[PDB]
Amino acid sequence: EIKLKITKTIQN
Amino acid sequence: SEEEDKCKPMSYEEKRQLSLDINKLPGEKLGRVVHIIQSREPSLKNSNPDEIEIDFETLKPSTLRELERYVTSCLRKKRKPQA
Repeated sequence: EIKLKITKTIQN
Repeated sequence: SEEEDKCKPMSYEEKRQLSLDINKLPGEKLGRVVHIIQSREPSLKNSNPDEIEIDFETLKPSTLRELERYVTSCLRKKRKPQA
């Protein structure tokens, strides 16, 4: 049970 | 050559630390890994690129060794361009 929600590449 | 794509899975410690090592990559460098997993693991290419869903227990052994090998190449340096 390992999840990596990499939060990035969000438009600016 | 074949040691990367025909590799065996890493341990729970390593998989977890791999989640942590990608977390260390600045957004620029980070964008590669998000792409790597999505490219190697079709099942999660449905994940929004901004909030990608990685399941370290389902990633192929070669995916893990591409993720780890890539990040370690960055961590082992002065990785502060965007951080």
